Amino acid sequence: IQAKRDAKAAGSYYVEAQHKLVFVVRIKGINKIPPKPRKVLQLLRLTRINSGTFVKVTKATLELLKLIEPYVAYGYPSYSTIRQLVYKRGFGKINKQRVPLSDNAIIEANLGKYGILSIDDLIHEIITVGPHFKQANNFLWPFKLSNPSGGWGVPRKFKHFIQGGSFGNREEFINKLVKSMN
Amino acid sequence: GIDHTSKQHKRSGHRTAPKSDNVYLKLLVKLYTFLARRTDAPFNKVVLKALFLSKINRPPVSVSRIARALKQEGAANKTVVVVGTVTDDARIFEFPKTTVAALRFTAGARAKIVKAGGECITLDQLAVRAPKGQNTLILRGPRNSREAVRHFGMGPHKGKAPRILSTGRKFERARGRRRSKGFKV
Amino acid sequence: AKSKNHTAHNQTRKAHRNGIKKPKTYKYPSLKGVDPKFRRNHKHALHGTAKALAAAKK
Amino acid sequence: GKSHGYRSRTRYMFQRDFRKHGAVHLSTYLKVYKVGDIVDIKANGSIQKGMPHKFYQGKTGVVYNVTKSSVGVIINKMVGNRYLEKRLNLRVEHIKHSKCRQEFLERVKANAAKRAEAKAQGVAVQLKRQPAQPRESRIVSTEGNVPQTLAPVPYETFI
Amino acid sequence: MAHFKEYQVIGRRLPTESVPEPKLFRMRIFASNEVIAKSRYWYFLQKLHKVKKASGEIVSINQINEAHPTKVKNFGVWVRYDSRSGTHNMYKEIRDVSRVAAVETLYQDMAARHRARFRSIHILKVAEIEKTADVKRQYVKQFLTKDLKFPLPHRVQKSTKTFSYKRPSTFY
RNA sequence: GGAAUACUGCCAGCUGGGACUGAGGACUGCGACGUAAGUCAAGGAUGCUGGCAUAAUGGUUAUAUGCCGCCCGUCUUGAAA
RNA sequence: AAAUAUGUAAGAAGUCCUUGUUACUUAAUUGAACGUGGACAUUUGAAUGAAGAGCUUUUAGUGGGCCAUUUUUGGUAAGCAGAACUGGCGAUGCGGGAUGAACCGAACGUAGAGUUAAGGUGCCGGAAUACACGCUCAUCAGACACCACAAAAGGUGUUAG
RNA sequence: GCCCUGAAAAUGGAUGGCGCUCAAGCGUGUUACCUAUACUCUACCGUCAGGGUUGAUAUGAUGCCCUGACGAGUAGGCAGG
RNA sequence: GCAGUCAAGCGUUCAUAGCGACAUUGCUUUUUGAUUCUUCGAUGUCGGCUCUUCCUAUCAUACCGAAGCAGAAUUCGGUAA
RNA sequence: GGUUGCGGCCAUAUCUACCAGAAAGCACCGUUUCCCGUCCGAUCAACUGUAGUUAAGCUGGUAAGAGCCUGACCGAGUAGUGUAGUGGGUGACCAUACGCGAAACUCAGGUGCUGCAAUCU
Ligand SMILES: [Mg+2]
Ligand SMILES: [Mg+2]
Ligand SMILES: [Mg+2]
Ligand SMILES: [Mg+2]
Ligand SMILES: [Mg+2]
Ligand SMILES: [Mg+2]
Ligand SMILES: [Mg+2]
Ligand SMILES: [Mg+2]
Ligand SMILES: [Mg+2]
Ligand SMILES: [Mg+2]
Ligand SMILES: [Mg+2]
Ligand SMILES: [Mg+2]
Ligand SMILES: [Mg+2]
Ligand SMILES: [Mg+2]
Ligand SMILES: [Mg+2]
Ligand SMILES: [Mg+2]
Ligand SMILES: [Mg+2]
Ligand SMILES: [Mg+2]
Ligand SMILES: [Mg+2]
Ligand SMILES: [Mg+2]
Ligand SMILES: [Mg+2]
Ligand SMILES: [Mg+2]
Ligand SMILES: [Mg+2]
Ligand SMILES: [Mg+2]
Ligand SMILES: [Mg+2]
Ligand SMILES: [Mg+2]
Ligand SMILES: [Mg+2]
Ligand SMILES: [Mg+2]
Ligand SMILES: [Mg+2]
Ligand SMILES: [Mg+2]
Ligand SMILES: [Mg+2]
Ligand SMILES: [Mg+2]
Ligand SMILES: [Mg+2]
Ligand SMILES: [Mg+2]
Ligand SMILES: [Mg+2]
Ligand SMILES: [Mg+2]
Ligand SMILES: [Mg+2]
Ligand SMILES: [Mg+2]
Ligand SMILES: [Mg+2]
Ligand SMILES: [Mg+2]
Ligand SMILES: [Mg+2]
Ligand SMILES: [Mg+2]
Ligand SMILES: [Mg+2]
Ligand SMILES: [Mg+2]
Ligand SMILES: [Mg+2]
Ligand SMILES: [Mg+2]
Ligand SMILES: [Mg+2]
Ligand SMILES: [Mg+2]
Ligand SMILES: [Mg+2]
Ligand SMILES: [Mg+2]
Ligand SMILES: [Mg+2]
Ligand SMILES: [Mg+2]
Ligand SMILES: [Mg+2]
Ligand SMILES: [Mg+2]
Ligand SMILES: [Mg+2]
Ligand SMILES: [Mg+2]
Ligand SMILES: [Mg+2]
Ligand SMILES: [Mg+2]
Ligand SMILES: [Mg+2]
Ligand SMILES: [Mg+2]
Ligand SMILES: [Mg+2]
Ligand SMILES: [Mg+2]
Ligand SMILES: [Mg+2]
Ligand SMILES: [Mg+2]
Ligand SMILES: [Mg+2]
Ligand SMILES: [Mg+2]
Ligand SMILES: [Mg+2]
Ligand SMILES: [Mg+2]
Ligand SMILES: [Mg+2]
Ligand SMILES: [Mg+2]
Ligand SMILES: [Mg+2]
Repeated sequence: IQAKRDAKAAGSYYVEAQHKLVFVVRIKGINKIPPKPRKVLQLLRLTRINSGTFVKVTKATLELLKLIEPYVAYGYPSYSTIRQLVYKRGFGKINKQRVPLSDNAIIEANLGKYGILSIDDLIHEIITVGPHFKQANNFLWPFKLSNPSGGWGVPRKFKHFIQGGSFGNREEFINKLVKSMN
Repeated sequence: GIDHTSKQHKRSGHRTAPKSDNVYLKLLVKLYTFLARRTDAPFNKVVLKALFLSKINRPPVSVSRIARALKQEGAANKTVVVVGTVTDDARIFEFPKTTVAALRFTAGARAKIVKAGGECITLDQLAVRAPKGQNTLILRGPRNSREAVRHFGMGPHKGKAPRILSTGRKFERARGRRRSKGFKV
Repeated sequence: AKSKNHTAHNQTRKAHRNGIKKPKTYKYPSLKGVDPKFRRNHKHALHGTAKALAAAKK
Repeated sequence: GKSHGYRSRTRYMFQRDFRKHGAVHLSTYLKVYKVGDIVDIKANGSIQKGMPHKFYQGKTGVVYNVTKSSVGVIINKMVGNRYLEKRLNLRVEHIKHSKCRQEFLERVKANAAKRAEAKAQGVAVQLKRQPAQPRESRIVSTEGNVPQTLAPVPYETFI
Repeated sequence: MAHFKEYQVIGRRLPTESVPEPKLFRMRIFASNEVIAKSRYWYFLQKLHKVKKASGEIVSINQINEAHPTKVKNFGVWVRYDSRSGTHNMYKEIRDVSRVAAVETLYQDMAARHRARFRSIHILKVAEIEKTADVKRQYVKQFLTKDLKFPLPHRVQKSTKTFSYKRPSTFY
């Protein structure tokens, strides 16, 4: 906040660091999808409509999001959203099984080797990204969101968010969506 | 709906009990499903599986295959296990002492093994002596020895063996077997 | 009675049902087609190195 | 009738480069090829002997043999639903060491060394490649740089 | 495309070897949110300079609020727009209380009269007309007379209930 | 010049109305409130009260009413044809 | 000379040090193959995923296909003939397009509560005869993708330019 | 731009119908609302997977038990009845 | 088969009263073809006779507009089946 | 730095015209007994390094030179193209969204670099 105020004061422009994290929601059904984006949709663990996952933004994931774009709607999650998403809908993957994160014991049992021995340890490793994001985030089952309570705000979903809504990078706006899907 | 990546409701390709109805066999099986469940000891978990196998997957361990396996260094005092039956081999003369746990022994096999001053015990007899497989030396027979597998992979240039009911010259020996009759395989 | 002549329609789908993989690599692979006289002499370097390493067992 | 001869369809593939015809220079004969070497294939149409078939044009494989005037390359060819393994006998004029393979080895050496210097201080390394990260914050200054502000341009024909 | 907003969008080519600190460019953009604003920056910046956003960055986004939002004024609007058969330049006047208002009705108008959707319209320049009677188009000029007043004949009151027990009057 | 307010976002802020569900069946887990005894909304509903007896309730059947439903079998790219 | 497609590589079957074998090879204890002994196991050498990997045997049905976007050959053309990649129909109901193989949405165990999609909300018909700025009057108006057609040409209608 | 002319076919008929003219038409924007066998939570059936459990302890060890996921189907294969 | 746009020409003179070349936009499905979707366990295959009804691109009849309409005769066009 | 022998890459090295080049080298050049080849000692072969000369080869310099090479917000984000929509249009076709992106043009710079060995005012 104050970095921006100071650069302004000095007649410059503070420019933020590009976002290290995105959350992704598949908003397309499963049939009539072309092989390539279809494949990508799976490797991002997004194989049913309205499921979601977090992605670390680097060049090599950035081009996945490109390839997959008219099927998903994504952006940058707030702490608030990441917190409610894991609390309400966070399940862990253990011996192939999908287990709810009812107690902190469950996470430590599995992520303890990496640090991470509470749910907010998990959240932290997600929003800050870094060290064991791979593992912590993979530990999280894809989130099974509902349809948005209050609608999609748009006449038709399968245009770009810029074109008249849904699909593509809606940036910050992702949060309002996911909050009605959560 | 779910874009499946995997066949749903697929069962493991693995036997889970023996196919047999042999009362006694289901008891051995009942033994080691306990031993393998309630111990670690890799050995039990193996025999428990080996019990489910079919007669092809349990080819005979020979008496000489045992005699040789004992020539291994630090072997001679181990007790060789054969979850299957042990046959006799006329071709070794010197046959050592040692105690052999199997499922079945042919007449001549426990003959050899005993007369050499050695023992022939059933598996559950083994189970009590060695609940954790102590000094056991598991042995498996030559699977790929069957007459059946000679024909597997039969094809041009595959070098395999035709399914020919009655052999000789005049029996699939001409065109396609020699450069002089059409060509060669 | 003319009938359809050709296509590769579906043939990809078919190939990818249980297909592609690659084709199985092996340290110590098939000396099929490798230069005979190189091989011949290689048989003898091999006999030697082994025979030589017998000079440590006795 | 249809025609499917051995060099069919290769009017431009086996063509010489523009103003690069005639004599193949002597660098091509001085290069040395070992087994396990990784080579690109690219036929020289003036060297009609030991050409690759047109399929293998642009494919890259491993040397399994070094004969007098040729190498044997192993190519994995897709046929049906499985990869099949192919033995090729190419004269040296149709072969080329792979650059990306030579860069790999350089990075192996580079990796050994970085590892030396690091361990010769017991310190950590990170020897493996990370992909292009986001971007940290910046502060652009406005001195000498008061934003020229642009706008869209009207339509205008000119024929 | 909704409730419009005006944005100062500022960006520059990414820094390099030879040009540490390149030149900043600014646009004013009527879009309905930031994500569109920044995208419409890069749209034009491709067409004017030859930057692609892959090789550039967005230094600042600022919302330009209207100075005197409760002062009625006369805006002149310059427009480039695409038709079913050609692409043309326009000038029109819009009387309103804010820049953002002016644009909304511009965009509506282009759409009613010439069937021009948002995509087929570049906004060239929008500028308050300081000196009255620089006002060029009549449909505005007729509101600029001294002591302007008009009636609003035939007034149709919307009914709540479906039956009414009196024959209505249109009598404003 | 000093304020408000809109817009946007956050609260592990408080709170009213309506709806569907109540799987499980000794204990065991993680907790919370307590100075403690002890209490609790903490690994799935209990309490209080009323109604029904030639009846409440339910199954079946007939009919009516709202919406929906072409003839099976076959060959076929395609059948109510 | 693009775009899109397309080969290979990103290490333990690896790296370095010492020096052993041979009949091959070198002017040559030179090489080339293959090894002994020693050293390096934190990121062992990009990302993401892995619902487990590998593998063997045997056998059914099929071997008339058709459709859509795009590429595209023949033809004046065709609901015509013929190829290309993918997705469909065929084998598949369900919600939408009144109607309908193939479009849009979405794929199906028996159910409850919620939210939606594509598509709709005057009445038939569940759902604003909602809000807002314009445009249009047709003695042949018009009314929504696929789709159930319209052209050269023209108007002192009217609107904006 | 919209409208008018250019604009001719055979039973009587089709923006789906009625009907609609500051629309119930055309272009655009903003909200709310209706609705799938899809999405979210829950029960139950089955299938598959992973575990636990006869140490002596009334009547099912191919059984009991805990947990997770999944369910379209012609020709056709197999299994259980 | 039928109808347009252009206007070089024809028409004593005069493009368009009536025509209209070189080109070019269309419409029609009583021509002929192209295709092979429907019917090969069967839709009786030309002409005429008889009778009804429909289309209009109107031959006559009604009322008009036009002319290279003096009159008579005619020709072009409209509303008209 | 010059030069020569053997080269690498193979025009920034080629082409046209005109100047210049010390020293060494290279060359042209002298000769026909011998080996050797020609219609022809021209080429090829041998002999001398002796009679001669930088005239040419060669080497550099010159040129709003031809070609070639490099670059550029020069054209141009043009043409073309991957993906998206129940986008526009009667249609040919077009625009928008996430991306890639030329050629012709214009202008600016350049005109061999380099390895082994011998040698030189
Ligand atoms: Mg609400
Ligand atoms: Mg609601
Ligand atoms: Mg909106
Ligand atoms: Mg919700
Ligand atoms: Mg035999
Ligand atoms: Mg053989
Ligand atoms: Mg035929
Ligand atoms: Mg056909
Ligand atoms: Mg066929
Ligand atoms: Mg041909
Ligand atoms: Mg060719
Ligand atoms: Mg090339
Ligand atoms: Mg030859
Ligand atoms: Mg245009
Ligand atoms: Mg435009
Ligand atoms: Mg709150
Ligand atoms: Mg209960
Ligand atoms: Mg009753
Ligand atoms: Mg019905
Ligand atoms: Mg029937
Ligand atoms: Mg048929
Ligand atoms: Mg039928
Ligand atoms: Mg590939
Ligand atoms: Mg088969
Ligand atoms: Mg078969
Ligand atoms: Mg067959
Ligand atoms: Mg395609
Ligand atoms: Mg399709
Ligand atoms: Mg069929
Ligand atoms: Mg379907
Ligand atoms: Mg329709
Ligand atoms: Mg689509
Ligand atoms: Mg809609
Ligand atoms: Mg009705
Ligand atoms: Mg209603
Ligand atoms: Mg009128
Ligand atoms: Mg359209
Ligand atoms: Mg007009
Ligand atoms: Mg007519
Ligand atoms: Mg109509
Ligand atoms: Mg229209
Ligand atoms: Mg409207
Ligand atoms: Mg719209
Ligand atoms: Mg609207
Ligand atoms: Mg259901
Ligand atoms: Mg089923
Ligand atoms: Mg005249
Ligand atoms: Mg004339
Ligand atoms: Mg005439
Ligand atoms: Mg026919
Ligand atoms: Mg019939
Ligand atoms: Mg009949
Ligand atoms: Mg008859
Ligand atoms: Mg008429
Ligand atoms: Mg008239
Ligand atoms: Mg006259
Ligand atoms: Mg007369
Ligand atoms: Mg007369
Ligand atoms: Mg007359
Ligand atoms: Mg006429
Ligand atoms: Mg009549
Ligand atoms: Mg002579
Ligand atoms: Mg001479
Ligand atoms: Mg000579
Ligand atoms: Mg020279
Ligand atoms: Mg020049
Ligand atoms: Mg264009
Ligand atoms: Mg394109
Ligand atoms: Mg759609
Ligand atoms: Mg249309
Ligand atoms: Mg285009």
